[PDB]
Amino acid sequence: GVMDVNTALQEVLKTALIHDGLARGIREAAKALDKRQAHLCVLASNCDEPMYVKLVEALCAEHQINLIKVDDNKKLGEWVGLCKIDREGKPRKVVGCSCVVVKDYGKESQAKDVIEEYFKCKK
Amino acid sequence: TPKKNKHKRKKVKLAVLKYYKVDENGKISRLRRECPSDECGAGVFMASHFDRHYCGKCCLTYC
Ligand SMILES: [Zn+2]
Repeated sequence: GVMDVNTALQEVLKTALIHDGLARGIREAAKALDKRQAHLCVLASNCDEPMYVKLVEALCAEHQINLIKVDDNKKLGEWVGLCKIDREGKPRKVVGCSCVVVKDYGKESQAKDVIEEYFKCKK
Repeated sequence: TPKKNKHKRKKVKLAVLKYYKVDENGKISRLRRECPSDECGAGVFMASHFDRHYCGKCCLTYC
């Protein structure tokens, strides 16, 4: 238990880029959630329609599905790793997906260390 | 015809809302028919048209 909530989660946003965990967007998260391989989730509160957040919640409740809440998808552009970077490594197109699901587990010892502790406290 | 136009994609914004009718408990009334396919079953809906029911991925069709 060394890393934080928004510190150990960049490892969750690391191997999904490597071994195909990213169910990012609006249609890739839920439509592949029902195929008994999806594991994690992060809800983002940014909405002009609260039904969007209300979509995610019952989707988290039909197969006892895990959930984290980090604030907004304008903030999550600085989290996920899907940005157009410039000549010096500075992102100019800062767009990240709100609801980021990670299906597969590349087996680690610092993301499952920190964040499974927060998972058992929540549920 | 001097100017042949092409196919603009229909700009329908935020339509996954219509796919899932979330009830007031935690249920979802799944208003669209699920495709029974082997390739694309259990995750991919079909299309409720005015008389028929049509999957788009493996091109499966019902009335
Ligand atoms: Zn089909």
